[PDB]
This record gives sequence, C-alpha cells and structure tokens, in this order.
Amino acid sequence: SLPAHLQQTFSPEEIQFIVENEPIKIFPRITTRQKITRWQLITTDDKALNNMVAMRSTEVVLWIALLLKQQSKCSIVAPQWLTTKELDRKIQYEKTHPDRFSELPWNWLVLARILFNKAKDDFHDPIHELRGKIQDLREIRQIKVLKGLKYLNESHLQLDNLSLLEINELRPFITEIMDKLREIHTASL
Amino acid sequence: MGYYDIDDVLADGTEFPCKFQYDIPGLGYLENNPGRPITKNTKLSLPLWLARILAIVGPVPFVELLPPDMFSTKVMNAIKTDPVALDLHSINSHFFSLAIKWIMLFSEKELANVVSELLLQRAQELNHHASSLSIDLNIATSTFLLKLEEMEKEIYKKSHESYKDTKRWMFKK
Amino acid sequence: MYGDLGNKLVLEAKRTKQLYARSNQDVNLPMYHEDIIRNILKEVSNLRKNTEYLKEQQQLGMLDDKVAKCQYFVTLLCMERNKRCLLAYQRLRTDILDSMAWNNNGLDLMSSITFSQQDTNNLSHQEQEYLKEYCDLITDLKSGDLVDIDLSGSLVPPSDVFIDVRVLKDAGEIQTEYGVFNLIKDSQFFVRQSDVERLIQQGYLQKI
Amino acid sequence: DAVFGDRVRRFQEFLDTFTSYRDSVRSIQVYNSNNAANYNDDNILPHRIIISLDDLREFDRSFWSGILVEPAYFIPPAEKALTDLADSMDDVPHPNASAVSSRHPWKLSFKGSFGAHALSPRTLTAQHLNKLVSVEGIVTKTSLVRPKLIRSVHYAAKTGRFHYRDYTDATTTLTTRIPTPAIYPTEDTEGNKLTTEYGYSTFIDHQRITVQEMPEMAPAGQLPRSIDVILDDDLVDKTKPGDRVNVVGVFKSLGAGGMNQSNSNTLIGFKTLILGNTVYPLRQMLTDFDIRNINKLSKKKDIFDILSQSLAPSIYGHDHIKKAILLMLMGGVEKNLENGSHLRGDINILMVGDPSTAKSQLLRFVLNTASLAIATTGRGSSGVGLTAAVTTDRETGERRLEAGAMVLADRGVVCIDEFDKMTDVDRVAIHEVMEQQTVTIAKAGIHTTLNARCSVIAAANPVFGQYDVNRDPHQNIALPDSLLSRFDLLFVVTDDINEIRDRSISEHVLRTHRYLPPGYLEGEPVRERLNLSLAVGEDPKLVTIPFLRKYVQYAKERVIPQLTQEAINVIVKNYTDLRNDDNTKKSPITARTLETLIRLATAHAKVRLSKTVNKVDAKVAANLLRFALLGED
Amino acid sequence: DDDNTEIIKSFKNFILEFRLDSQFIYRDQLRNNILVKNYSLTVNMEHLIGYNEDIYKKLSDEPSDIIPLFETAITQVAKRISILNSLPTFQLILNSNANQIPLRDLDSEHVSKIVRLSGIIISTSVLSSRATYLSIMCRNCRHTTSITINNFNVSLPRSCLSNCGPDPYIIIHESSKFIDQQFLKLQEIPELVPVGEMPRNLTMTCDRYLTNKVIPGTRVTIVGIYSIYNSKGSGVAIRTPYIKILGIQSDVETSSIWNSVTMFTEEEEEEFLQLSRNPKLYEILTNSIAPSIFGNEDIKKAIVCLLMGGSKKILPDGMRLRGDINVLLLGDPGTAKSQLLKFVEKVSPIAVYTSGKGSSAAGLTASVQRDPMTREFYLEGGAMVLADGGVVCIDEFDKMRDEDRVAIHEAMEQQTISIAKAGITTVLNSRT
Ligand SMILES: Nc1ncnc2c1ncn2[C@@H]1O[C@H](COP(=O)(O)OP(=O)(O)OP(=O)(O)O)[C@@H](O)[C@H]1O
Ligand SMILES: Nc1ncnc2c1ncn2[C@@H]1O[C@H](COP(=O)(O)OP(=O)(O)OP(=O)(O)O)[C@@H](O)[C@H]1O
Ligand SMILES: [Mg+2]
Ligand SMILES: [Mg+2]
Ligand SMILES: [Zn+2]
Repeated sequence: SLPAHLQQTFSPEEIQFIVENEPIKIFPRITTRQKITRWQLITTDDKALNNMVAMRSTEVVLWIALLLKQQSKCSIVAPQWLTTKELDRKIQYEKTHPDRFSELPWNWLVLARILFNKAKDDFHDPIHELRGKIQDLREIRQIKVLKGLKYLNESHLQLDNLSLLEINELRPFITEIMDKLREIHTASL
Repeated sequence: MGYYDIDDVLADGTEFPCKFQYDIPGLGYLENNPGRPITKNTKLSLPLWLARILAIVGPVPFVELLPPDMFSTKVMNAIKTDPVALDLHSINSHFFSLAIKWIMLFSEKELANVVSELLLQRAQELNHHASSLSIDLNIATSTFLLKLEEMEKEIYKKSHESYKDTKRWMFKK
Repeated sequence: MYGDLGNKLVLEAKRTKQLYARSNQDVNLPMYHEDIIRNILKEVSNLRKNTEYLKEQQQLGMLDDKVAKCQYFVTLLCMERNKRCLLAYQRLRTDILDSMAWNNNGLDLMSSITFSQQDTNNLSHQEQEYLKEYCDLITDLKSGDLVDIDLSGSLVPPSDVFIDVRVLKDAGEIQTEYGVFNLIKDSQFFVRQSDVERLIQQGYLQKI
Repeated sequence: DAVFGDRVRRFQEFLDTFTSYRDSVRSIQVYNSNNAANYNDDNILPHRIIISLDDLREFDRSFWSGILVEPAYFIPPAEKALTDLADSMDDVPHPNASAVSSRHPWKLSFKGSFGAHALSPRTLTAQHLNKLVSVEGIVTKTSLVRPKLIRSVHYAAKTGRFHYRDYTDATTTLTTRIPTPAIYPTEDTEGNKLTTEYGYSTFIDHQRITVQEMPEMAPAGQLPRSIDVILDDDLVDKTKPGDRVNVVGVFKSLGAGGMNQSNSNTLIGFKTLILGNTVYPLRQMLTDFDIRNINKLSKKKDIFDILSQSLAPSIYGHDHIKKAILLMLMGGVEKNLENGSHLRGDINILMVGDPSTAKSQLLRFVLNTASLAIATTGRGSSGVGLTAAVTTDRETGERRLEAGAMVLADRGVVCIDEFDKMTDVDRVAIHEVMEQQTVTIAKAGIHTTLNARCSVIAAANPVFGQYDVNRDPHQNIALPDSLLSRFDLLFVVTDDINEIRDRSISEHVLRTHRYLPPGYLEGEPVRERLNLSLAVGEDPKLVTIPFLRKYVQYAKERVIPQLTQEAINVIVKNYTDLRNDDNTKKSPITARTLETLIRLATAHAKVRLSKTVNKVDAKVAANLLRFALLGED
Repeated sequence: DDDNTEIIKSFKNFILEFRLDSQFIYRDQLRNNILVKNYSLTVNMEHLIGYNEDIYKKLSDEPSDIIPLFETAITQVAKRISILNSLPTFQLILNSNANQIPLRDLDSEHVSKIVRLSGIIISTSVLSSRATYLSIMCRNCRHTTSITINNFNVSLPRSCLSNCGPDPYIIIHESSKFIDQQFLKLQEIPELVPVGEMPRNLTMTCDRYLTNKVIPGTRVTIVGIYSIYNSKGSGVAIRTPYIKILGIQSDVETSSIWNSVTMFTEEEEEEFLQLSRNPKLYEILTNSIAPSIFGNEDIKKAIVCLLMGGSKKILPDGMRLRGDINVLLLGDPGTAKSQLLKFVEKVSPIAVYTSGKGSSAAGLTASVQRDPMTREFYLEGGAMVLADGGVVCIDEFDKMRDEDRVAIHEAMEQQTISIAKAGITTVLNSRT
C-alpha cells in the first residue's frame, strides 16, 4: 500500500495476479467423477473440478491449472490467438492501419510470458517463432504509442485497444503531464 | 495550495523585485539597515511570502510588484526559438511553480500559451530519455538531465523506475 | 530576513526525503535539529516581544495607525512562515516514523527486539513517545474485527506454492503447525511458502 | 524559377508588414542623397540593414526555418526583394557619370535568438555546414585589404558600344557556379579590338580574419582552437587583433577535398570557411540618467576616497596603492611640444615587496576593470614578442609586421609580473618604449616607427627573499637606475608581524572564503561551464564596478583641465622642500619629480570633473608622493 | 552483387534472430540507441563466433570489404524497427578479447588484418571533413549527378555521362553531406620497449562517433585494421603503415572535454556512498597509500589530502582563489622519498612524473614551434599543460637550474601561463 510507491499505480506482480484470476481450458489426465474429500471452493465455481473425466475438455481458473501442471495431472491448451497464422494476420492488420491499435486480448503479453515459462511442451508451433512474432508486434505497437504521445492536451484522450501492461508502464507520465497542463490552463481563467 | 509540500515551501521563498509606494518609519531590517527608516519609491527584492501579501493590503497597496527578470522578453524569445536546448535550471530552479503563481496573481494569457508549449515539447525528450534502458553485453542523457527543472526530475524518476520494473518483470528467469 | 534561517531547516527536510525516496532497503533518520529549532523558537519569541511593544506604543497614541499596521503584518507573516517550516519538517519526520512502525509487524519497536534499522538517540523524546502510542494503536487494530487477516503481513501477492529457502543465522528447533523445522546453518529447505514468511521477514531465512 | 519568385513575394510581403525597415531604407537614402548636394561640404552610409530573426519567427515559421537551416536558398531571394524595395523608394533620379554601371545591391544582417546555432570555434563540426551560425572568440590575425574584380567593362572601336563581362568566385556568392578565369576580353564577337575602361568596372574590398576560442573556456589539458572568417565590402577593418568579437555568418565548405586527379590519401579533407554577415563587439553608451548620477556624485566632498576604496573590495588595506591605481585609470593630459616632442601623460607604478603581499592580485584586478589591458610575465616573454615580429601574409604573399604586447595596448595599460626575473636583452626594449613611447623596426626591408602609448604597472621582488632595512635601497633592488628612473611611483611594501593586524586580516580572509554564489546550494561544486548556453539573445557606501567604468570613461573623454598659478605655487614649494632635506628616501629625488606632481594634480583634477587644477589637487599629489618616497604617512 | 545480397541477409538475420535466455539484446540496443539519437551499434565477436563461424571467417579475412555490408544491414534493420528518412548510415564498433600484439611486432605479415594493441596517446589533431554524399554537375551539358562514398579505403569520373572536356565535373557543395575525421598518434608502453631502443610511434585514424574520446597521456586499448597508403623517402615502392580505429577502451572516464558529468552507473554510485559512510574511511584510505612502505603516516595523510584537494571560489570582483595543495619533502637519503612520487603517479587519474635535472622552462610550461608546411608559429603544451586537473611530481627539485625553477611561480598560485612570444600573446589555464 504505502511502501515502495504503490500509492496510485499497480506493480507488475499485481497485474500478473489479475491475469491469473481469469479462466483457461485444460485436458485433465485424471478422472475424479463421483462414484455411483471434495473441493468446495469459495471464490470460484467448483462444478467442473468436482466432475472431471479423463481425455475431455473442461475449463477452470488459471492458477489452479498452473498448480495442476506443477504435478503431472494437467495439460493446458494455449488460446487460438497464440498461433503463427493468427499472429501474422494481426501483424498485417497492424501494418495496414497506422492510426488504430489491433484487437488483441487485454492480457496477451502476460499470458504469453506465463505460458512460455510454465507450459512449454503444450505448444504445437515451435516456441522460438512465436517468441519472435511477439517482439515483432510489440515494436510496432511501441512506434504507434510514441507517435500518439504528441497529441497531449487538457481535455481527454482515447486509447481504444491498448493492453494492460502497456497502460501500466505509461500511466505515471501521461497522468502527471496532463495534470500539470490542466493546472496551467486553470490558472489563466 | 499544499501546506506540507516541501517544494512549494522552497519555491515560495524566492525574491521578487518591488517598490514601496508609501513612506514609513520603523522598517529597515528589510534593507539590512536597522536604524534607517525606509523612504518612498524604494526598490528592494523581497521574498514571495511577503511581497504577495504586501501588494494586496492598502485603494493603492503599500508595495508595487515589478516585472521579474526571469519573465523578460529575452527569456520568452529563447523559449519560443528552441525549447529543448534551453537551460531552464540556470534561469531558475523553480521556473514552473513560479510561472503558475505569476499567472494566478496577474491573469496573463500570453504566458499560459508559452509555458504550455514549452512543457509539451520538453515532455517528448523526457520520455525518450526515460525509456532508454541500458542493455549489458550516452553523453546525451547526462547533458539533458542537467537542464531539468526541479519538477521535471520527479517525473523522470517516476517514469524511469516504472520502465525498469516492467523490463525486470518481463525478463525474469 | 527573520525566516531566512527556517528555510535552511526546510532544505534539510528535502535531503531526508531523498534518502526516503532512494531507499532499496529501510533507512534511519538522521540526527534531530533541536538547535536550529530552538533558534526559530528564540526569534519567534523576539517577534512576540516586538508585537507586544508595538501594542503598547500604539495604545499610548504616539504613532499613526497606518504605520503600525505594516510592522504588525510583517511580524505576523514572519511567525506564520516559521510555523509552516517547522510543521512541514515535523510532518515529514512523522510520516517516515509511521512507515517504519508499520513495516515491523507491529510490535513495540525499540523496547523489544528491533531489526536494528534505527538508533535510539536519533529520535526526539516526543517522537519516541509518539512512536509508542502509534505502535499500541497498530496492536489494538490487529485484534479488532480483522483477526483472521494479518494486517501487518506481506504485501507482495502469493504466486508460488513451494519455494526453496536457505538459513542465514543459526538457531534451534522451532515447532510449526503439524511439524518441526531444524535451523542448522548453511542448510537448504524445500517447503511451502506460508510456513516461512515469518522467518524470512525476521532475517532467519533467505531467498523465495 | 517558381520557388525563387514565390520566396521573393513572401519577403516582399514581410517588408511592408513591418514598416520599420522601410523607414530605415528611406533614412539612409535621404542621408546619402542630401549629402551629395552639399557642395560646400564640412561619410557615406553602406547599403545594409539589420533585421530581427524574432519578428520573422512570428511572421512566417517556414521562411525563418529556411533561413536558419538552408540559408543558401533563402538569403539570395530576400536580397533581391530588398533591392527592389529600395529601388522603388528612390524616386529622385541620379544620372551620375558612372554610378549607373555599379548598383551596389542592398544586403542583410541578422539579430535575435539563434537557439542551438550559438557555438564556439571548438563545438563547430561537420554537422553545421551550410547553416547560419554565430561564433564568439578573440581575433588573432588579420590579412591586408585587397581589391577584387567583380565586373569588367570594355569599349569597342568602330562601333562605339560597350560590352561587360561578369565574374564570380566561391567566396563571393552563396551558390556554386561555373568558375571564371579572370582574364579581360580582348576581341569582340566581330573581331574588333576591345579596350579596358577602368573607372566603369566594379571592385570590392576583401579581408580574412582568424577568430580563436577564449582560453578561459578551454577543456583541461587542451589548447584553444581557431577558425577563419572572410569579410567583404563594408565589413572591412571593423576588427583588430586582440579584440573580442561575435561573428554571424554562413558556415561553408570549399575546394575539391582530395577527391580528384591528385593521389588518394587519408590525410586530405575539405576546407571550411565562414562568410560573415555581421560582426558585434562583445564603449558603454551612457544615457541621461547615468550622466545625471555621475554629475550628482561628483559634487560629494569625499568622492576620491570612495572611488579609491571601491577598487578590489577583497583586498584588505593598501589604501595608497589603490589611490595610485585610480589616478592611473584617469591619466594626465599629454602636451605636444615643438621640435617634434611630447610630454607623456601616463602614470607608471612599480611595487617592490615581500612574498604574499597581494601584489599579483591587484594586477589581475587592473586587467579586468580597465578598458584595455595586456598581461605579461617576465620569464615567458621576449623582445620580439613585445615590440613587433616580421611575418608573412599567406593569402596575398607579401611580408608584413605583426603587433606585439606593447603596441597592441596603445592608449591602454600593460601589467608585468615578475619584472625583475626578466633577462637583460629583454629589458632594453621596454626601456625604449618607456622613454620615447615609439618602436623602431629596421628589419628585412621594413623601416617603420610604431606608436605605443601605454601605462605600465609592475610588480617585483627584492634581491633576497625579503626586504632588508639594514641595507641601502639600491642593494635591495636588482633593477638598474636608468630603468628605475622611468617609474612615477615606487611602492615598497613590507609584512610586519602584529597581533591586531593578524586578527583583523585573518577575520577578513575567513569571511571572504565563505561566499556562496546565488543559485548554488551548500556543497554544490561551481559549474563554470554554462552548459553551452553562450547567450540568450544575440545583439559608508561603495559603488558598483560598471558605474566606476562609466565614470572613468566619462572623465577621460569629457574633461581636459588646465594648470593654474596658485597650484604651481604649492607645487614649487613642495618640490623645493623635498629637494633640500637630509631625510633618506628609498629613491633619489631629481628634476623629474615636478612633472610627477603636475601629472598627479591633473589626474586629481579630472577625478573632480573640473576644468581647472586647484590647490587641493596639489595637496593630494604632494601627500601621495610624500607617502611613496618617505613613508611618513 | 549476387554475394553481397546474401551477406547482407545473413547479417540482418544475425541482428534479428540472436537471443540469449529471453531477450534479443542486439534488437533492443538498436532501439535504445535510436531514441537518444545514437546512430551506431556495438557487437561482441564472441557472440558472432557462437552464432555462425562462417560469418566470422568471412569478416576476419576481408574486413574493409565486408564491414560496409554489415553497416548497411544495421541501417536496414533500423528503418524496420523504428519507422512504419533522416537516418544516416550507422557505425559498427567491435570488441575483441584476442591476444594483444606489441607495436614493434607489427610488420608485413599483418597487412589487411584486424589486430588488437595498446599504447599511449601523445597527440590529438583537429577535426576534418570527409564527404559521403556528393552532388555533381558537368561544366558543359550541366546535368545533376550524385555519388555515394564509404570511408573504408575514389574520385570523380574521368569521363562524361548524359564535346565536354576530359573529366569535366564540379562539386555542388550545398546539398552535400560530410562527417568528422580525426588523426591520433600512439606510442609503445615504456616497459615493453626492447633493450637499447628508443620508443616508436604510429598513426591512427578515427571517424564519426570515435572522435573526441581520448586525451594525450592516456593509456588505451585499440582494435583496428593494419593498412598502408601510398604517398610521398628515396626507397622504391615503399608505403607508410597506419591503423584505422574500430574500437577504443580507455582507463580514464574523462572524454576529450571532460564534461564534468557523472559517468557512473547506479551500481557504482551505491558502492561509493556505502564506502563514504564507513566510520574509519580515513584509516582505510591512509593504509592504502604505498602498502610496501613502513611508517611515514603523516606523509601518507598529506598525500591523501593532496589527492582529494580543496574547494575553489570565485568572487564578484573577479578574484580567483586557489584550491589545490602543494607538498615538499626535504629529507635524508634512503627514506623512501622517491618511492612515494611514483606511487602518486600510478594512483592519480591524471599525473606526470618529471626529474628536475632533465628539465627546462619551455618543457615545463609551454613551447612555441614552427610548422614545416604552413611556416607559422604555434603553441605546444608542456609538463604543466598535460598535467592539468592532476598532479605533477618533480623529483631532484634541488638540482633544477635557477632559470628553469622560477618559471613555475605563476603556475603554482595564479594557475595560468602567460606567453608573449613571436606575435602570439595568450594566457593558458593550468590547474595542477
Ligand atoms: N591583504 C590581503 N588581503 C587579502 N588576501 C591577501 C592579502 N595579502 C595576501 N593575500 C592572499 O595571499 C595569496 C597570495 O597573494 P599574491 O599572489 O597576490 O602575492 P604576491 O605578492 O604576488 O606574491 P609572490 O611574491 O609570491 O609573487 C592570495 O591568496 C591572496 O588572496
Ligand atoms: N621505510 C621504507 N620502507 C620500505 N622500503 C624502504 C623504506 N625506506 C627506504 N626503502 C627502500 O630504500 C630504497 C631506496 O629508496 P628511494 O629510492 O625511495 O630513496 P630516496 O628517499 O629517494 O633517496 P635519495 O634522497 O638518495 O634520492 C628502495 O628500495 C626503497 O624501497
Ligand atoms: Mg606574484
Ligand atoms: Mg630519490
Ligand atoms: Zn558533360
């Protein structure tokens, strides 16, 4: 809260927490179907976890999936946007329109890093190609952010599709610059 | 209007030129002349926490505020010609706070149009230098950070720290 | 003129703030400034004497009112400036003290075992008293309605169930809920993160 | 083509937007016109204006950016428009005999703020070529003024018509063109003989100066660097060696740069030059407020004491020497006498004393406070370096003379330190300058007499480490008698141990060492670097130094007192009393003491801003010389 | 052209695909350099060897021909990772860890090969201009033309492109681009000179971002190419060797002008402030002065005080006060007086050691020399000019001649040197 800044900005670890508080799909390697000890969770619905059958698709929260993959009882399926084809489509869309941001999920960087670190085996494409494509996208997004920073004023800004980490790393500069501009304008009234 | 702000307290203690409009005895320690009483039409440099109030109470007030040296036509022309290269630290270490103060006391639309542009054009260079995280395997940064106002150093430090934490978390293995 | 000394005090505060701002780990407050503060006290006392003297000299009716108003305003303004400087310095030092008091898991700080971050003699006596009642306030907060939640716990989110830790200082056997840890120096543990948060916070363990 | 005409139209609009330039054009035009109509004359203003870059910045940002960044494509269009406006203003006809051939086109000069274009001869690199820049420095060398041909006119027989040929050079114009061989045409197109008609052709004066960096701003362990500037037309002979100048012009490349028929070499690069547009000297003009203050402060009775004490407020004591320095600043009146003689009006002072007696810290103060001052050290100087040196002019090819320290300080002061440590061969030359005030050069076919009218203040040490009172004065000073006779005032200063003096002087020194410049925090090192921001806009009571400079200038240039009889009566009685006494003075008294009294009286009369020498001036001169010779104080 | 394209492609793939752990270091360095307007790139040779040995072998045998291809690969990658164009051709700076070759071991066997060597800078020349983009026009047909030049050693065409003369072409100086060239002189390390031989000197050329980086007296390490240029010495078919600098490592952090700015990363600043807080720092600093000398504690404390130095003040009236300390040691033989002078030389960032017997006033303050070519007079620095902002250690001070010793009086206190010789009248700074 108070120590180490934290007054008005989130740390990267808290952003990671928020990201891991989101659902994901898995392929269980165990069967916990009730016969013809139970999970009984208090913050997430446990219906899927209680009723599990092997070699079938279910969805749970992300951190439970990581805890299961720590053991040998899970296999997380990466989202469909984590593919070379779908990344090359977004790169082209990014190139063609130099005044809007492409539509990527608000956790693409954090999810990509977490999945590359933990579930390296589950990817179908080679991981180095995807890692290069992520950097290729990030550089162009940085160029567009740098160009858009010139239009700062006292009224309001619109950043339609900027990601969570990109917003977090830029908030202290943007807010303070516009605050100072607003004070300068208000003083002259 | 921050009572406990340290930087506001420091910036509020700067000396501004002013002229006495009355003739009054008993003063003189303002001039460092204890026994000598002050005369009429005398030009002295008084601190801002005193000159601001002495120019309000009288009607004609006791003291008239004179145009400052830091808001001359030369400084405005230098600001307009090249904002980035200008050394605001040499002009005054608290340029912006005194600028908004001067705009508040005397409504000046011209100064509000120049200070805003100066800040907007210097923000780009501030961001460029703050985003440059070194990689282990320049003279520009050292030269530029010696021309920064007291207020701009805080923004530079905040932006730099945020960028370093983001980079650290991204590449933690 | 009169307030020119107090500015120096404010300057000192700025330096302390930098040590607070550029602090990878917790730091200690520098020495108190009782001599400068006493100098402002002396000069504000002299200003009070001057205001009194102006009061009598006006109320015998030897001087014009418009003349006396100016020095009255000057003395009032100088006293206000000195008060502002002293209060700003005091509030900054108070904020740092509150931060340290919160960052030691409550406790009585200097009376009991401390993390050796601060020497006793740096703080003023009134500051030492203030710290004691603030610690008591933290203590009777922690026993409020929020007993289950540890209001003085760690503020970094939990994201690793099992961690590797290394012992820094030697100790004896310590019982924990459902088990025992034997703190032989230069030994490594692989255990759940929740059990060793307390011991890492107190410097008996390393890494995470 | 189209861009040229568009830019001409833009500048034409700029000219009638601001009416000041149009009024200055008319003022110059009417002055030149009505000057030529004065047949009974009692001289000619050049065709050049100074425009502010600032106003152009509000008017048209694009044109201002073009001038600052790409001068070679925006200055020539502006000059044509200015010439057109000037031609339009001149309604009166001028059917002159030969002015029809030479138009003398109007040119431009700039002022205002240059932003990042204000540099020095060291921070100027290949990134600034073909840009408008301003450089600050000190002039070291200048070339001789030569005429250069710009257009030639020839007359053809059997036809009676004239034909003209134009010439251009790399330094003449801002745009590269096909070169010209500078050979006069001899044959007409039809083969008729052509005769050159001087008096209708056009020639322009050409000069080249060298500007060096200020040595005080050089980095550690490095020597100052210099650059070359070319001046033409009306800018010639506006600078002299030793001057501090600021030159605004275009930084330009020239030549072939070894990329040609010559052999390939890594040691060959291009040559760089500056085509100066304007020169500004870095004489303080006085307003009526300043003059009124000077006249009001003149009437105060104790003005001499205040003026003398205001000198060097960081030196404790030495009141009489500080009075003597002030009297040096306001020199005496020089008398030109028959037989081609002149009585010198300069006051020369020598200081002999013990080590660490603040002798060298007064010479440094005189260097700064005076209008013209040249510093010299005994062991690091030569005779050829003080009078003149024979050198060569590379640009034209002749052999010429280069000024030395003494002749560069004409109507100035020379401060010599460690004067006794100078070699004998060196010390003879200074003798002549102290006696005739002229230098004679008879070397290498250059027979010339050079004027050197300078005041000498010098500091030396006795033969031993410290002054001895048990030995005769001549034994203490190693200088010869002939040299010693040429100094008006010799001050022997001694450090004597006394507890009260030590307590006062130590307190003063400790107070001085605790000074903090405004805008600096405690413990903050002084940043004597300016961060490359050379300039922001390119063009008991004590008195402040600039006011003293104004006072000295006004006194030197506005009052010339004359001697009176009642002052002579005091001077003669003082001289007769001093001559006939048994007191042992540190220097002999001779018939040249009377001239010293006269000069000191004249100087004190100038201090009072009066046109006559009074009795009080004689009394002050007598007291000063009695203190100097006797120490009776 | 069918091999240069593949070479450029290989270099671009090296720049874009090299990764260690989880970060593209060479891709990030380019973007960070572009932001602060640094148009250059530094590459470590070990990474290049690890990536692909064929690429390293291509560079190691044909440097002058291959290096420009890497130069254009860098600026092709930059325009892709920076722009969706006022970007000049970038610069390549190389780092090597190979064995160092002495200057006197360089011979005809090492021509056109990249070498690594160390020496002492003795002189630095002034900056000169070299053309990169030349705009050209013909004297008769008058049409525009352009030429592009790289500084890795060209002339205007000896013909006409579309009668015109033999080689008719002139340079349009406006709209032409130039860069910065500097010449430096090297010398051997004093301890590596062979027996009975005087030290030898060598010539080096630096460009663009490697100019104004060293000062005379500095000990440096140089990575460059050993080449020859025909010029001008009655020998037949002989050439003069020189070195084109590619990388410079300098011990002193100071640049040419000594910006008086911090060149310390936070990781070193934290160490320095931690050191400053030691309660017994004075004893630690004293014990570090000549640990092989017994006793003499007060002299070592005085040496520490001299090394740190005092403060300097400027006053409103123009007065200047000295802030440096001078020390004299007058003592008996065998008391380690001369073993402290040579230690102070080593420890000080800038220091000169001289002997009073072999000295002169011109050599100590400044000299005046005549240029053989220009035939004018110029000033050359001396012992007190080189040792500016540092320390000069004068041994055998009692044996100095009385004429030479008196020349130091002004420099000791007024910290200036006045020269009034041969039409040159200047005052030079000297704070030592
Ligand atoms: N009266 C004084 N007031 C202030 N400072 C003084 C005075 N006398 C000497 N000093 C100080 O002594 C120091 C040396 O003085 P300075 O260099 O002028 O002496 P000097 O007469 O030229 O000596 P030297 O005979 O060694 O050439 C300076 O720091 C100067 O400030
Ligand atoms: N206190 C000491 N500790 C260690 N070695 C010493 C000491 N005193 C002298 N020496 C040794 O004595 C030798 C000669 O000393 P050095 O050359 O410094 O003499 P010096 O004082 O310069 O003499 P000189 O007055 O004759 O020039 C060296 O080998 C040095 O190491
Ligand atoms: Mg001296
Ligand atoms: Mg010895
Ligand atoms: Zn042709």
